[PDB]
Amino acid sequence: MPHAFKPGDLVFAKMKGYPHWPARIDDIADGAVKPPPNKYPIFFFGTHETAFLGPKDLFPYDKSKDKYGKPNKRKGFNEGLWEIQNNPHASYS
Repeated sequence: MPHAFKPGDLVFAKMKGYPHWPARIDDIADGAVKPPPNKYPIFFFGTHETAFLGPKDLFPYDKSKDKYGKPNKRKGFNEGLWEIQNNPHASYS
């Protein structure tokens, strides 16, 4: 059975107006800005941008890659597919 999300979990994450995007739940580094309540810091592969999302926008990677894990025209998307499949826990800073 599922647990709550924790840092390191891999997902496709959904923002209004973008397709479901390869992403991970980030840690919050010592001293770094914290998210709001009930939200997680989402690092988006490819773009390397962060946003704060709640679980309704987070689709676990193993379950959803058959559907969402396909090439896309948007900037950073296909780079993001490589990262999530090949080195999802690297430093991309």
